[PDB]
Amino acid sequence: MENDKGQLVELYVPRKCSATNRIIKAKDHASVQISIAKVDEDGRAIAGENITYALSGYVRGRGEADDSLNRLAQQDGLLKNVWSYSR
Amino acid sequence: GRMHSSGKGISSSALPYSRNAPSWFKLSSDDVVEQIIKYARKGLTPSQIGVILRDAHGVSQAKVVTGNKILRILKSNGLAPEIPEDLYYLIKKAVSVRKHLEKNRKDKDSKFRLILIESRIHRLARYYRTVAVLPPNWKYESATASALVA
Amino acid sequence: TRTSVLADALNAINNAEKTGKRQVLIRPSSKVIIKFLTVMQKHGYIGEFEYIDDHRSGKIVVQLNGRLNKCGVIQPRFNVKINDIERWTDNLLPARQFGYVILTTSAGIMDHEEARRKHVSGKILGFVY
Amino acid sequence: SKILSENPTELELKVAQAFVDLESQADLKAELRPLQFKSIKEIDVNGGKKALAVFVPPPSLQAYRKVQTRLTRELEKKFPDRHVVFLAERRILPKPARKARKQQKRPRSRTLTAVHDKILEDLVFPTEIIGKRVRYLVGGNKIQKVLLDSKDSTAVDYKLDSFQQLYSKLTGKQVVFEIPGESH
Amino acid sequence: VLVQDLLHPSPATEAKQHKLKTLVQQPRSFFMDVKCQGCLNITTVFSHAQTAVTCDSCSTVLCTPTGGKAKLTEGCSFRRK
Amino acid sequence: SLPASFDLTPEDAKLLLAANVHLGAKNVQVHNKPYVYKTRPDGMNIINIGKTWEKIVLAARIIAAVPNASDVAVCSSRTFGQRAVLKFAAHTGATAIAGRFTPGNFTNYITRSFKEPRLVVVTDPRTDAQAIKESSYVNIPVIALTDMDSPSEYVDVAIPCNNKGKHSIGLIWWLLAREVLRLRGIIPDRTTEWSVMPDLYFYRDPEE
RNA sequence: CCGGGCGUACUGGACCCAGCCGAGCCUUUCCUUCUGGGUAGCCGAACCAGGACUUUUACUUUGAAAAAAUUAGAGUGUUCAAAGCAGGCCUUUGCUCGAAUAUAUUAGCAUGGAAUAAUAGAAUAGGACGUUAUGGUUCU
Ligand SMILES: [Mg+2]
Ligand SMILES: [Mg+2]
Ligand SMILES: [Mg+2]
Ligand SMILES: [Mg+2]
Ligand SMILES: [Mg+2]
Ligand SMILES: [Mg+2]
Ligand SMILES: [Mg+2]
Ligand SMILES: [Mg+2]
Ligand SMILES: [Zn+2]
Repeated sequence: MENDKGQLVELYVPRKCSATNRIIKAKDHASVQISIAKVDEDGRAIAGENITYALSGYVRGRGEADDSLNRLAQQDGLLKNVWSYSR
Repeated sequence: GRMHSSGKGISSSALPYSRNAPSWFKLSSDDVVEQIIKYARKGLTPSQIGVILRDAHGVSQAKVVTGNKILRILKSNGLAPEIPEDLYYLIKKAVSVRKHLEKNRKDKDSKFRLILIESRIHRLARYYRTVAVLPPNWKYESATASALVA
Repeated sequence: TRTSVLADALNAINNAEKTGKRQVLIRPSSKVIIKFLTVMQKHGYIGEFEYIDDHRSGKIVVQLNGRLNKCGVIQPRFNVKINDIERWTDNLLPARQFGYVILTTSAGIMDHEEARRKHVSGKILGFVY
Repeated sequence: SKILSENPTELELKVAQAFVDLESQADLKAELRPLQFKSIKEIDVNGGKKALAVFVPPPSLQAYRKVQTRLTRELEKKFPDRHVVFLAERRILPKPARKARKQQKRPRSRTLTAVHDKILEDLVFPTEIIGKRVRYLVGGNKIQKVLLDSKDSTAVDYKLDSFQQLYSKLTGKQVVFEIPGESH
Repeated sequence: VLVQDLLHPSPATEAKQHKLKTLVQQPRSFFMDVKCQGCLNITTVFSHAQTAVTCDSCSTVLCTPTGGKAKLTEGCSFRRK
Repeated sequence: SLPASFDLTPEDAKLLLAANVHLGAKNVQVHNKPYVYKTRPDGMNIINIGKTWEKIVLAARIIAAVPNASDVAVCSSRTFGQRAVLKFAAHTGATAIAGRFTPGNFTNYITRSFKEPRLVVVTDPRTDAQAIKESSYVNIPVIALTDMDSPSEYVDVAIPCNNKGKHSIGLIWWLLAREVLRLRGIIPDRTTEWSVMPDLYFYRDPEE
């Protein structure tokens, strides 16, 4: 959100859930931010270099967070043939 | 669902997606028609002809073979009954209940069921008059019902 | 019985979107449902949707992307004059800068902003934001 | 005489010349005397091939269907690098306007939806359609998908791409043919 | 399950569904070619037949109707068409 | 994606089946259905250990992303897992919580063992419900070793395994410790045999 | 895109990116017409003006109509204001802006459109076209 002259009058552009695209509120204390390390070709974890996902507290409360990570990580190559689109 | 009950059953037939005759079907559109007329003269209603066709002749649907529905073929050959089959069986059941009621006067359950059947007759007979299947002056009479079906 | 297939379709979409699902199955289909979905798709509130032909009224599978706050019908489809469109957008939309009231006009199904552009009005059909 | 049109083109004559040659073998001769066609529409498809559309009077369609499987195979031999299909010349009646003068009620077989579905059925004749789907892409365009039965698949399995462009030429809309139940 | 392919259900789970609850409803019944033991005559019989079908040659009942599928008599072999 | 050296090796697969890791509970909840390969005719559900292996690798990569190793908390209320979490903390530098979890350890900031972990790892969602519940109050992601009957509420990464096995618990913890050290570079490569034996991390009765 | 104090209105100049409101033509898609103009190009639409027919609505756009006063509202130093429809000019043997404009709304009228919701049609065919198809029976 910005005014007519173009300045971003918005403070706190919030984060969004990686699974459901809901806005994660400032006091949503059930929301987490998963940080997953990148691994080089030697099998070593690369220091300070991560793939990051965010989940709203709503998704975690229903117990669908585990199945959502299976899907999200498989699309990014972090996993193979563990989550199936067709059930 | 179930106009005259509290039931919610969904059992019915599920027509296949294919609207064409099966590849293994060899009878012609004519041979089915003469088969239908042959069975129609034995007194079968369109429901019973269709049951016999799939049960004993492999005719999955008369429409996918001949091109017309079964009642449409009978009406095209002057073999359509005067009373539609479903209205006939409702009146016949009402006749059976009314005959049972005069000998069992304390059967208040049969009196309740008879009202349902007759209410079902009037709704259906009223529809048939708007579509000009029945004459506009056609009326169901309980006294003279036995003549129509017996 | 089933008196409004559009109401059934939008209710299913709302229930799937509120529950975080990214897809929903709609039965039965119709022209009004498809043209209503196209308006939602045009403004980005839904993704691609797919029509399945079953030699019947049909079925639709819609992909949801989480941007949809609420879509709904207005039953009955009230007659709306051009001077009445402003009053309807005030009651149904969260703000004056986004959201759309869907109308059925003789020029076709369109949002309230497009209706002002082509200067047409019809019956109100629904909303989306 | 095989051509039901006045001033046939050279291609129509050549095709009718083939039609007066396949009855030489008596296995299929008792039926090629009455067979006639109205036009031969030909378009160019990618890959160096050319699509050949034989247009047939709709009442005569069921006679062609009895020998079409064989007849195409030899017609593809006589004309190499040609994909041969048989279509019936169905008539499309325009939707009446509100102010239009009253005519006879338009039968459904004459509607544009029925005819495009009908030519979509004549395109894949040896196989039968077991399902149709329509995708509505975010861009605005719409794509049909037609699913074909695996039975008699070998008659069309090397084409299908000719059908998609041919259907696009006739109607202007996009379709994609898929056979979900192949061996693969 | 929030994300799921509704357009391509697993064919195993698709077959356990009720006949009206598939993507496109489809009957699970079929037609059969019935060989009675006494003779050899093709007779097309519906799987869920409601009639006591008899073959043309000899007036012997081939099947008896039941609540669901018709029950073939002893010595009768069926082949799905 | 991932190098092929990270694939499930036959040696680890032999360990998982011999430790009865693949035995999942009789009744499976709807959220754990994708992890079931087939139901055994007695009633036990067979765990797709190929999926189990990949979740282990994914879980170890999240642990390796925490800068301070002590900020990772490993928990076990079951007696079968108490020895495993204590040795995991020793090898990896994590903070073990064996036995009773004092309610308020994450929310009550005046308790004795008041911790602020960036990540909580749980042996069983059912018997460690208290530890999982408070993590949902202070934005703590949860990795859990889940059986087919284990609840999946507020669990982000689920490791499908047998929670009610003496050897299953110890083996899964041993595998995580080895992989975390491999990513950190403590283990030189993915083929070198680790000095520690899976017998360590196994619960011992007072008899011995 | 020379903007000749963000200015930036004005406006020479867009060369229009895309977008938006249109109009026709072609895709199997044409007021069946009737009478001229009138005939120009083939071997009556080539646009008007004068006739002949027409499934019924609902809905929505636009227009005329819905008296003045009242309401909203433009202008105007009644000394301000409530009001009023006055008034202003170098001082006038007179010159001269005005007294707007919106709103009405069910019913009726004319009009564009044809989504939505109804309605009628070809089933014992007593169905449609033959523009110059062939006769017959009546009627003006
Ligand atoms: Mg029901
Ligand atoms: Mg009722
Ligand atoms: Mg039924
Ligand atoms: Mg968009
Ligand atoms: Mg309100
Ligand atoms: Mg708005
Ligand atoms: Mg929005
Ligand atoms: Mg011969
Ligand atoms: Zn026999």
